Amino acid sequence: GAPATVTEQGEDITSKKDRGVLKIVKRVGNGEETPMIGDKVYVHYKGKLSNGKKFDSSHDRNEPFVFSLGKGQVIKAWDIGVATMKKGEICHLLCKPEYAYGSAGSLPKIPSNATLFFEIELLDFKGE
Ligand SMILES: C=CC[C@H](C(=O)N1CCCC[C@H]1C(=O)O[C@H](CCc1ccc(OC)c(OC)c1)c1cccc(OCC(=O)O)c1)c1cc(OC)c(OC)c(OC)c1
Ligand code: NA
Repeated sequence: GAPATVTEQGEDITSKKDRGVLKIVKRVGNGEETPMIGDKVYVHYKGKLSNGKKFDSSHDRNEPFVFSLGKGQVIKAWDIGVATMKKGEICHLLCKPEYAYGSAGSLPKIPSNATLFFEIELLDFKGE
């Protein structure tokens, strides 16, 4: 399925090249610009534990998910991965625990050492 495809074909967008954040573009966006640290980003997404459990549809097409990029308002994998997106782009993002909740997890929802998968659509972004 989609997580396996990102394992096999995904691009490693980590600084360390440790495969901790793997990406596939599923729909190409518009233009060339991608958001800078401090930009406000507006997203629709859905995600899960990579093994299918704990599905999150809270922002799948209803109210946008909003945060300021590169400020640690989200897990590291998102500050890294949403930064690479164009407006209108949809990507698949596979996130190892060191870029997500680590060995701590976020119990009971996220277990210790969990890999996460997201389908993310960047709707817009704007300067601070
Ligand atoms: C299948 C994945 C679960 C998903 C998740 O991991 N997400 C949500 C979508 C963005 C990526 C990731 C996330 O970053 O979630 C945070 C959790 C809180 C948080 C933020 C920063 C952290 O480190 C810098 C961190 O370490 C523990 C914990 C999140 C959830 C909801 C919103 C949010 O930001 C936008 C906002 O506050 O509106 C951010 C999620 C979704 C949640 O609510 C929809 C969560 O709150 C109950 C949640 O808590 C752990 C986790
Ligand atoms: Na806002």
